[PDB]
Amino acid sequence: RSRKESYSIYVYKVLKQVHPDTGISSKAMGIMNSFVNDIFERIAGEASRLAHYNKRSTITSREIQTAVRLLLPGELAKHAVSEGTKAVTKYTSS
Amino acid sequence: RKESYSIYVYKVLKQVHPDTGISSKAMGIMNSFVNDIFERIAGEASRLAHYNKRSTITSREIQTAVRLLLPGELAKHAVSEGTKAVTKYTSS
Amino acid sequence: AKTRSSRAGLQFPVGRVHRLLRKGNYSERVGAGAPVYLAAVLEYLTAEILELAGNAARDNKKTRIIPRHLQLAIRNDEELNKLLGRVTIAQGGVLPNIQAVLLPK
Amino acid sequence: KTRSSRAGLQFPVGRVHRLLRKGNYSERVGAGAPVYLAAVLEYLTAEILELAGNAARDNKKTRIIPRHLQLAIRNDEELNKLLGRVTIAQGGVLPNIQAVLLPK
Amino acid sequence: RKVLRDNIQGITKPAIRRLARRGGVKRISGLIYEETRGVLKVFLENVIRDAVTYTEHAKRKTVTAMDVVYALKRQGRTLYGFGG
Amino acid sequence: NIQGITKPAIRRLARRGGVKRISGLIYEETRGVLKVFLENVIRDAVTYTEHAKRKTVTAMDVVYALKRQGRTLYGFGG
Amino acid sequence: PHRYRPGTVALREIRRYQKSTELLIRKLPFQRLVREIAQDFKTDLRFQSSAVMALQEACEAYLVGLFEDTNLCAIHAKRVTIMPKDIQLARRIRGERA
Amino acid sequence: HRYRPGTVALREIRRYQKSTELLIRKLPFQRLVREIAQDFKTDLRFQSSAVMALQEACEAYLVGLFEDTNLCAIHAKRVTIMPKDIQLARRIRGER
DNA sequence: ATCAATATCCACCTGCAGATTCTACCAAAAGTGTATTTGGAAACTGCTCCATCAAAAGGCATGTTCAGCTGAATTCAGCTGAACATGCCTTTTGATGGAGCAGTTTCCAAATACACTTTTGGTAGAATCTGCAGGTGGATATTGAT
DNA sequence: ATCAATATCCACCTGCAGATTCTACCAAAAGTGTATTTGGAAACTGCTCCATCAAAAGGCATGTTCAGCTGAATTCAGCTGAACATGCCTTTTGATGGAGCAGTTTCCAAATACACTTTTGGTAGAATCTGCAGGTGGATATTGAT
Ligand SMILES: [Cl-]
Ligand SMILES: [Cl-]
Ligand SMILES: [Mn+2]
Ligand SMILES: [Mn+2]
Ligand SMILES: [Mn+2]
Ligand SMILES: [Mn+2]
Ligand SMILES: [Mn+2]
Ligand SMILES: [Mn+2]
Repeated sequence: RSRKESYSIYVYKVLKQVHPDTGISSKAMGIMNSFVNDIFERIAGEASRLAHYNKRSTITSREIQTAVRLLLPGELAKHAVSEGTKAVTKYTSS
Repeated sequence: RKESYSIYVYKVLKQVHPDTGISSKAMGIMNSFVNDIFERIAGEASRLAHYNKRSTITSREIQTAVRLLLPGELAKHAVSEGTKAVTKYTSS
Repeated sequence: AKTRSSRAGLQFPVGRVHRLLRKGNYSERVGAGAPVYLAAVLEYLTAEILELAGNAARDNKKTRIIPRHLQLAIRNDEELNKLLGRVTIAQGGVLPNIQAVLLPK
Repeated sequence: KTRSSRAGLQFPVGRVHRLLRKGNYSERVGAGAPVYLAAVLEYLTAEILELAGNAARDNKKTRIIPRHLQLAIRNDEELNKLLGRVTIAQGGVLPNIQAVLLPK
Repeated sequence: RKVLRDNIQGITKPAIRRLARRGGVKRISGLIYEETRGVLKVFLENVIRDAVTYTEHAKRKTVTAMDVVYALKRQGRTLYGFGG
Repeated sequence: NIQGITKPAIRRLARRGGVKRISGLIYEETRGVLKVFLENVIRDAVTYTEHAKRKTVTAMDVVYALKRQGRTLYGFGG
Repeated sequence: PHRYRPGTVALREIRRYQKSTELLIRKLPFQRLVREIAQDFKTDLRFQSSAVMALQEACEAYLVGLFEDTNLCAIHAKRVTIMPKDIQLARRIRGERA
Repeated sequence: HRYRPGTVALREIRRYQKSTELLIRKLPFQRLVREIAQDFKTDLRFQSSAVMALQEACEAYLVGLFEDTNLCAIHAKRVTIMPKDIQLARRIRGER
């Protein structure tokens, strides 16, 4: 039959992290999935455009970072860049 | 180097107004126009192909993209010109 | 075997984000750190929204988050409002706001 | 001989194809897609050039300057809509004064 | 099939008034309702137009929610909740 | 330094905008708005220049920034 | 008999519908309108109920926003009652059909 | 001789609407640009084309904003544009 | 209204540089011929879910009455902002040169793609569990009249 | 200033629709080996782009006078809100038939992949051609009073 993807389990993991005694409506979860996919498309799109601007054929974490700087507002961008750089540097220690 | 639609815009200009010249800045405007419309059509077509899980962009995607992006009359004439050029291209 | 998410210390799926990057035609090549970074950012934004919305849900004495709570969260936070200025949340509604001139004199 | 010639076009079919596939839009590009596209671009270019000439000298100037282009775009409804959020450099604005501001 | 006609009048005056109330409007001119019907008709026309364009590009005869979402996204009015 | 953009210039801009009569506070308000505009556009542009590992802000950086802002400008490369 | 003053019930309703989130346009008439427009664009089309709902959500959201801006336009002209002139102004500044 | 107040205004309007030239002087504007950019990145450098582009964008934006503003002044049965009008304009525009 | 006196605008003709247009030569696309994969149109059919219908009941739309207060119309003074003559100064033109970027290549370690195999996390189902919707009466709060 | 009439704020309870949890399949990461690019270090060069510096030519800051527009105040007709009786139609919830998605395969028209070959379009150069950009009489437009 049919198998569709979503960010539901991850959204629920993060939700349980921030508010252990809080549940979420399927509608609200739909809103969240739409949000994640939208931000995804924005970041990836901007990163694509920038990578294309400098004759580069590869989107590295740097392009993603600049994409975030462009798309996200002040503090949001700050903390986002923080979480990203953190995750990357932690990842490189395989 | 640098590549532009300069000579082509000039040829078309000589098609419509054979005794009319064009400023350099105006040629810049035209170049920017062709580039922008190009990116619009190609982008809308890419999204079109991604929506229906198609991994190739045919002239059909281009046509639908034109139908979306261009207002009525311009859209009609553009579609007809496009199909025309396609049939003539496949005529040889 | 370890998932790249666990290696990066993320809840969000690094592998899936990577596949979506490759299967979205943003570039012919994709760096090793790009999906990690991106997944981290998405996870963070998700976290922030879920936080503010959670608070809004506590304020209205509810255990479960509904789209209304998400709307209140977004619109009451300046930055999330700006990031979602051209976005409509279904069943969200609007912020309670009445122009002062309209009030009884 | 050239794909543009075989399509009866002035715009470069080959160049358009190359850009299309080198622009990260999709993995594969159809044979006729760049033809169609180049045709559309040539048509729009033609329209704008025509109107911008007609307007080029209702002002007695031969060379088409950005002003003439602006006049052509903004005087035509559909072109004005297509380029709704676009600024033509050195284009200026259309002569428009609100009747309320007029005396008597 | 029973012919559909003059359904813009289905959008009643009290409904428009409610939409105005949520918008924070206190007093409403009598000429407002028809104007609202017009604007709504234009908006809905554009959105549905693009949506159906997507629908028949997919060689489908059924308009899906995703067609509507893509249409709205293209119109500059992104909608969450039906994103699928 | 922002005061380099002065009353007669702003007046001329309003004239091209078809404005007949102008308040005094208008000029300061306009200086503010202009400041914000330049701040945003130049912000994005400088971001582009800095990703490109450059120290010279190009016209294309400005065009890209403008396009991103929703202010597409023809006649400078894009 | 009892009677509320003109404007009071209005503010009351403003608060009421600003507290809630339900759709304000009746469902079936809206579905009729959508099917009419769509049929005029293309014949023998069928809709997922989801699509109709999405259309209604988008529509009412749009109209509420436009009503907010319109209200601002009415307040700007030192008025309280919104008028077609106000809507036309809001639409023009927005750039919908200027 | 002395022109009745409001005529030279219409005159200027017709003139600058019929023209295409930049209305802000080059050097003050460029100075402002370099100042604003400097507090984003130290001792940057600009192409002449970049500055010119910025000026075109700025003047176009301000002219349009002044059009919508003027409309807002007309709407309130006035003729003189006010900061209030500009504010309404940008608030409807979505810039606020 | 159409008599004058400023000023303004316009339209004619005269004229070169600061730009346009038109040419003698070249790297890099663009085209051509020959194999190699493959996306997806075609076909068939399992399977949601869409269209449609029925019936009934109550939410709610519609139309009328009536008068409250809103917006439109008018008047008038005060002060805000346009017109203008005036005088200094920061603009614009423009010749420059020293240099510091930006753009170009040449190797090549490091990173990413590709291909196959193993593994499991993520999904679709069903079984299970529990906020809270939608009812209730009760004490406040607000609004209105007298 | 006080006392009804009515809308609204809550806390009560509780069964059910929607959310949560539990469990076998399996698409898709993940692991491992090997093929293929990639984007900056050294090394370099020539457009740009600055930074002074000497000048004029126009633009702006500035101060005075007043035309007239803005905004306060007052007035009143009429429109739009509030309350209600009337009854229609949108709900609600069920039950169908079947259209037409969408999962599964199955050949081939059409795309890609290098391998050479031909043409073109881009630069730096000559030999063009046109709108500024002044000067002048005449018709407009504007503002004042024979
Ligand atoms: Cl050197
Ligand atoms: Cl001149
Ligand atoms: Mn927490
Ligand atoms: Mn917490
Ligand atoms: Mn094709
Ligand atoms: Mn159930
Ligand atoms: Mn081969
Ligand atoms: Mn004459």
